[PDB]
Amino acid sequence: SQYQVGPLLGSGGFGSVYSGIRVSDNLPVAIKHVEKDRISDWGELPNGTRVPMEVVLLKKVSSGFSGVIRLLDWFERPDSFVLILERPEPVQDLFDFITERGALQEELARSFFWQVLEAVRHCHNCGVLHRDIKDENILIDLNRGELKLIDFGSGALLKDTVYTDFDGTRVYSPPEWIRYHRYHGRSAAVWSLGILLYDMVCGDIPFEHDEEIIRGQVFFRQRVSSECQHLIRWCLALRPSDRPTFEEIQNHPWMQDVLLPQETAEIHLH
Ligand SMILES: COc1ccc2c(c1CN1CCNCC1)O/C(=C\c1c[nH]c3cccnc13)C2=O
Repeated sequence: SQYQVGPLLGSGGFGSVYSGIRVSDNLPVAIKHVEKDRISDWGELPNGTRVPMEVVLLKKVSSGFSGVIRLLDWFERPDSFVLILERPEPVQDLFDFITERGALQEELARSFFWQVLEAVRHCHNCGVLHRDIKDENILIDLNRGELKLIDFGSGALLKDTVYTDFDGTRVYSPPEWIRYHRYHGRSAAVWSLGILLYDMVCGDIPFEHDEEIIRGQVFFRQRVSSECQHLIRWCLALRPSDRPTFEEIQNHPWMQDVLLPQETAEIHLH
């Protein structure tokens, strides 16, 4: 009764997400219902309370401002958890944005990719690994030109040792996962970021099948500058240790002179 429930925004086997309004101040929110039977990965609060890892991860990153969706509150029900999340308005996810506009001008792709990089750096700094970076999980605040990372439902605490579990998106998953069901956090993130950048500048992902992912041969179907092509192929290095660090990505020549978010909005969104 504390929130006015609006239309369904999306759903899966994990659960369902509704547009909503906080009654007290009319704040736009998203109301995410997570089925207890579909969680798999349980976390624990400091106070000791088994919650979805998603709640743990969001609290670790929901602190000050960033390009990460804020968790405003959460509730437990007999068979589910309910998460109350920030909702920008107007908003569009990157998948829909690219679907409508096609391949993005590199100046726009640079701005978006830079903001995603800053958001992911914030997560890793907070000890959080997202594990499902992709266009569908990136919201665009259309008025402000600001991007926000969503859905930490496949995430994990960041660690320096190998991960053997994965339930993110396969076509964004690295060849070492496909081949050996093993990956390390940062290098796997960088791979998905390579897929994402290709998606931005070409208007579709580079690989569809397992065999393409493990071959790692990148074909460009759109005109893309040599510098951008280089960064993409670097992020998509077959050997994980050959991939760039976040610092190397942001220091790449293609990444220089990024637009401010409001400039990005004024030029590309308005
Ligand atoms: C299958 O649909 C899902 C799954 C997980 C999440 C989710 C949605 C709904 N749509 C999100 C964009 N891509 C299409 C699906 O939304 C989330 C968080 C949100 C926080 N504020 C928002 C505002 C507008 C939409 N979503 C959110 C999620 O974790």
